[PDB]
Amino acid sequence: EEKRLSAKKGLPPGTLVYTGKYREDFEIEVMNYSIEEFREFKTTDVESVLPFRDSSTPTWINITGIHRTDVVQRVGEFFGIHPLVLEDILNVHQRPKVEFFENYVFIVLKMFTYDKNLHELESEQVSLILTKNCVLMFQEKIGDVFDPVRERIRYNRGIIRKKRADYLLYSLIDALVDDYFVLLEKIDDEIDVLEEEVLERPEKETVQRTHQLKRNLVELRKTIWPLREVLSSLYRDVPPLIEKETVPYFRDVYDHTIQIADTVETFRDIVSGLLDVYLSSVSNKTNEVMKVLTIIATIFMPLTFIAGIYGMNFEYMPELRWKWGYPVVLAVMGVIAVIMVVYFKKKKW
Amino acid sequence: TLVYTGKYREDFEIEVMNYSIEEFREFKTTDVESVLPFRDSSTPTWINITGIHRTDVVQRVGEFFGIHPLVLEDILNVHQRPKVEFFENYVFIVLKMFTYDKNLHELESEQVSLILTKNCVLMFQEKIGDVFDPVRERIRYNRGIIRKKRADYLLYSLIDALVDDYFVLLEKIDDEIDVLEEEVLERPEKETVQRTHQLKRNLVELRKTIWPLREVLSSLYRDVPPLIEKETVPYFRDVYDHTIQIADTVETFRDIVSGLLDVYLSSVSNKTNEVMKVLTIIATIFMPLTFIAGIYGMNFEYMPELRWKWGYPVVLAVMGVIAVIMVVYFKKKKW
Amino acid sequence: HMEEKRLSAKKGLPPGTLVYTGKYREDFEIEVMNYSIEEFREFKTTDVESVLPFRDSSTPTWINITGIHRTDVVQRVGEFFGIHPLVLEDILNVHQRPKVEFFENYVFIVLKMFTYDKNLHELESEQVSLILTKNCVLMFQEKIGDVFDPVRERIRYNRGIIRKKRADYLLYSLIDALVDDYFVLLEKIDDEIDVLEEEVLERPEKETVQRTHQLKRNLVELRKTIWPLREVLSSLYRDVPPLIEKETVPYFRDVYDHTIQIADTVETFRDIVSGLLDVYLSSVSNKTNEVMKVLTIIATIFMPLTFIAGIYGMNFEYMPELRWKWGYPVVLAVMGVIAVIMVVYFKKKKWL
Amino acid sequence: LVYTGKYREDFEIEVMNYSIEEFREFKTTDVESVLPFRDSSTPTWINITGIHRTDVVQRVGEFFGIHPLVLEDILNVHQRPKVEFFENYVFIVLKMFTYDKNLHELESEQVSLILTKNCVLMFQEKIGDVFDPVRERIRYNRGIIRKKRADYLLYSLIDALVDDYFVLLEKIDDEIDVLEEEVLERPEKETVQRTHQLKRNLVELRKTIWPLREVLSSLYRDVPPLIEKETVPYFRDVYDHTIQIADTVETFRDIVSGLLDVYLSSVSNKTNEVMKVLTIIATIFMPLTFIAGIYGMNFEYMPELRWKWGYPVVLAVMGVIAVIMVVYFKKKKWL
Amino acid sequence: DIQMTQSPSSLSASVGDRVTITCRASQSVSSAVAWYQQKPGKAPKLLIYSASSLYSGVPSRFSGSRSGTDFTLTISSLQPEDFATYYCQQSSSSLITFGQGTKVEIK
Repeated sequence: EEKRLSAKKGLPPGTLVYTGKYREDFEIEVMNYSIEEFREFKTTDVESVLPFRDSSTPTWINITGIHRTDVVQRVGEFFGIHPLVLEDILNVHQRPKVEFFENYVFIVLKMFTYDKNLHELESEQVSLILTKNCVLMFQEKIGDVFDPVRERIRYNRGIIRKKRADYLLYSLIDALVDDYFVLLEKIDDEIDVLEEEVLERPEKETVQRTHQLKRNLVELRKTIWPLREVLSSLYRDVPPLIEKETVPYFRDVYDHTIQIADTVETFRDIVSGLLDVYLSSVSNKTNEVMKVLTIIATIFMPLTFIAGIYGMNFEYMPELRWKWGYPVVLAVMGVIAVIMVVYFKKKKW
Repeated sequence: TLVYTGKYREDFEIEVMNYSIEEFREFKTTDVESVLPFRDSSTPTWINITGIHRTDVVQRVGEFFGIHPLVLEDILNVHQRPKVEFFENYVFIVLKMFTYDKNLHELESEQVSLILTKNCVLMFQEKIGDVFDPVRERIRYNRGIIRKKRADYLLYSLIDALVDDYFVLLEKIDDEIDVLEEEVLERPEKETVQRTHQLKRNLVELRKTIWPLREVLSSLYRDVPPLIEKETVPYFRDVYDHTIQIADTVETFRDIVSGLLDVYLSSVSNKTNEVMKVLTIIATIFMPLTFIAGIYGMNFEYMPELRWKWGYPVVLAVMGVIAVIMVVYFKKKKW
Repeated sequence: HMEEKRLSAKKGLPPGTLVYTGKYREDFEIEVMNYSIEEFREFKTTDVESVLPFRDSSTPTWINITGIHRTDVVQRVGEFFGIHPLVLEDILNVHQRPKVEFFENYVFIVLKMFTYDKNLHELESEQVSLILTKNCVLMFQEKIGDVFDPVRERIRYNRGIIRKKRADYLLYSLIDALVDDYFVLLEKIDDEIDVLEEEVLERPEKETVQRTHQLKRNLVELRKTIWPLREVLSSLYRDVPPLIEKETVPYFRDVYDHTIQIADTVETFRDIVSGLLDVYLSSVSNKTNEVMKVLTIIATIFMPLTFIAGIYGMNFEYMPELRWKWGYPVVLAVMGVIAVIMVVYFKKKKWL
Repeated sequence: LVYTGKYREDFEIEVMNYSIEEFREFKTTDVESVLPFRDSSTPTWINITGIHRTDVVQRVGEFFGIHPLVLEDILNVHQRPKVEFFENYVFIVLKMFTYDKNLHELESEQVSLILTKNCVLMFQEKIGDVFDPVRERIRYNRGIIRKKRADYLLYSLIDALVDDYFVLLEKIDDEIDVLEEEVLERPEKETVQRTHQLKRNLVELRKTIWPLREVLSSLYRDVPPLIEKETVPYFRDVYDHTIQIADTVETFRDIVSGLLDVYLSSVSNKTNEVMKVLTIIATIFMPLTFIAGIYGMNFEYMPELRWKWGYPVVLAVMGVIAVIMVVYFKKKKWL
Repeated sequence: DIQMTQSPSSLSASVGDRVTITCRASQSVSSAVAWYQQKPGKAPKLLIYSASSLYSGVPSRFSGSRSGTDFTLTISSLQPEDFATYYCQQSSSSLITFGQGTKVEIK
């Protein structure tokens, strides 16, 4: 928003630094579509993409790989994007936000992918800029969620092909929310599996997985609340750039985000219940082990005491050669064992 | 190359019914060749195929009708959630029947497929016995308006009968939940724990089966498929609402059983006190007397106990005094 | 119900039937509070035709129907006031979350009143529905007892500015009273948390964990109810439907802030309850550890001595050991020194 | 009418009319003496303590033209802070919080503030308030308070309340320091209860800040006709003070959460340590005594009695067993 | 069709005694069981619906319970006006069926 770019320490002034971790790949896809035709174009040359700024027909530019700060700088300079917006584009450790300017709207969103057989939740920040007839979109790496919008434009399906760029911004945001729902389904399946495992067999892997799931759910909450806020901001007023015809769609997406937030809060509560269940189950197992150990200890320590009796080398044995002394002490053996077994059965151990 | 999934392969039977607004006829046969001319007829028909293990039969019908292979593996793949497939020539829907046994609580599920093709509906069952008998009864006895409509109404009748069986399943599970809660509250036992766990697992399976089915019905009615006539949209809408009811009941039932589990598992406390006090007092009583009995096992030429008179009564009295002192000191520490 | 707003289809009912869903079928009463700048009137009747003519009354009026098990009264009011049948189904549907729907001629809101019960650690909600149409506010209740007595007192005694303003101000006042009673409910929950904390920290009884768990479930249900209430208030403040007149719109900001406060307080209460559970478990573990102290010290002072006794209590030959002179006092001093050393080691360990 | 105050023993009436030209203070409980002060052009600050006698408050409200419902709200005790604006007066209700040493109890004290034209009326539940510096400054003729109107008096009283909050926060800071020293030095049940009392009191302070924020925000945003300027920057400063109070309370909450985590960790560590020492000595010495018991046979014909001087061999085996048991602990990182 | 067998067909008891009437359905009816009291020659009166909820205006002595497909009606303390025939109804389906009636007579 401000003209002056932020001044970091240890960096030469006026520098822009990519913040994330992905540097493998870079590619620019352009999908220019009109009422009667479309075009597709995948290159790594920024110059062939720049003239699409002033095209009357809507344009979709997808620049994947923002570690190339030079490409981001060139696109921002040509499109008139302020330097601070570019800094926010390159900053990854940033919660979702929406910013309104005179000639464009800048939206920061976040994707998510869940990995099977290795439960880790990963995030990737995508930025969208709606300028004039174009929708710039910046991505960290190959792999996104907007394939359905691509196919809809390719096959002239729906009302997307006959509308302006704001409907394209809608399509992308709704696809992102849809894959949020997909992620929630994956997480719910994992929660069911974890529930069965913890309730059936308490192990260290169980608490490891459950705590990782808890951290992931907290991260999801922290990501999903500002996204609801920014969709609210997109459908409340949005004066300059977004037409009044497209606001019911943004309202629909806002409702979807409300549902997602409710679901993630339910998941948090369920996971807390799972942690309590694990603690109770482990306490019960330790109690059972103590029951067993105490049973044998209580039925054998007095036995060792009576074995120590008649085990002392004293001159005067009362039953020094009494007949059936071993049978009578074994009878006392059996009687004591039986009576302690009966007594412990009274308390239902 | 199609691989089967169903564990059992005991039986295999094929039947088909051709009904029209004027006349009616039903056919039963074993050979796969007899069902070929039935599709050529304009009147809607209904081929019932029990047993998908006969892979040559399914391959033949798939190649004759014009069905993509992936549908064939999906029909062969029993272990899959219900879903709908929209293709330019046919719609492919897979559902899941359910059987619940009383006095032995298990939940068994049998996959069922449904392919709607122009003026014919194809279904591939897994075994004998199903829940579509009322549809056949209505076909035979001229009940309802099914004959006056095309194959879309037949698909509607099949799905509606399956949802009705789901309602019956919910009734049985209602009885199970009632008796289970009453027994758990009246007397908590391990068998009740097993019953609660099994019921929770059964409800989880029910949810995993029913929640996609609601989306399937939503796709059947809301998307306005080209094959499904506009006249049958309200009927699919009604089945969608019935699925809404089933889902709501399933969620309520899982909430009830989860509450039961939590209430049962709340209390574990008393053991850590009682059994541990018992162990500590027993050990502290019997270790010192054992030590006093074992110190005399020392082997030496000379030892004072040899000369002392009544050494055994003396050591027994000392051990008894020590035990009395320890037990009295135990009352100071309580427990 | 969002898709085209049609009447849903059940299975055990004829197609068009509206069914009351709750459990309260005891009392039925219709209460009207019609007021103006100077004059006001009120009456209680069990006849709905005595409140039907008030639809066209110019002055603000407040029709309050208590007891919705009488589906006939609800259907008659809906037919006379032009209410959509799905709205009536939602009115009679109790197992629901608070919602707001804006129609071209009226505004439909669903809210909840809780009543925490002492000595019976559970809270019960009652659904109240509001329809703000033209110059009348329709209120539907399940049973006798509500939180809107201050609004009645304000109307009767000409307090505030309620008499001057129109029906939308009455709707604002009703929602304000409901959220204030939410604050009162939170205060009662805080008192229960105080009692539970005293029980946990003083005597770790058997039922204290059950009370913690049921209080946690109560907070969970409260959160599940309050979040949609915040949604409703944000929608009322921000979507500014035509029936609100844009002059009462700032009055909803206070209520929105109040719902935000209530949600934050519910979160803090949940955290407090979880911390109480943690303290209780720590106390139980500390008791078991106090038992561990005695058991471990007895074992660690007795086992090695009996081990030495067992080593010496053995029968071999051809070795100048075992049978000795004055060796028994030597071993006596040996385990005496061992016991003294173990006691000294315990002194370092700071217990016994 | 109905009054539910906690304290009923004390009752005192104060009137303090101040002006630059002269100063005046009034004492005693003459109910009729307070009425004529409403006609004075110079600002006056009537302070009333003790509401258990409803007759005096009823009379003063009736003579001042206050609504009976406002008087009933004054009589209430468990009332959240609120501001109500009327054509002739404004009703302010707030909380006064006092903290006593040697007891970790947070106490509430409701105070009401109403100003009309130039007369300001207080309502105290109990004797004692934090407005003593304000009245002392009035007596000493310091600041611009005597040259302003009653709105500045209301601002001064609210500022004094905020300063009292500040004093309470540094007292709780010292409390937190002491209990942190105790918990890192010596943990006990009393320290647990005292830290958790801090936690609950901090939650209470957080709860009470928000209505104060709301009432202040309304006060400096609604620009009432009764409060005619010369109040916006001062109320904004009080708002900023409230923000800082909230931040300090949040920091204290983090501190006490850390303390409670520390105590739980200490308990777990002690349990682990005692179990560790018991298990180590058990596993190192019980097997050795088992072997000794095995070799404690008294057989007349013992083939293992003589095995090429097996005595040192057996003790070497015992030493090796002890060493390997200790090493196995070291291998899996026990000590 | 669901058929419900009501037992005992007739049991005699005096005032102040707890009297229990049971009624078991062959098929599964979830909870839609209603209990009716009919004195001779008059129209039946509703006592309990939903197998546990007593109708408004009914004395608190009457109470109902359910355990699976088994439904019971109990009167905590009989009165001279509680000697009539009690019926058991299921309304789970559209085809409503009744019980057989258990006449309570003073003894």
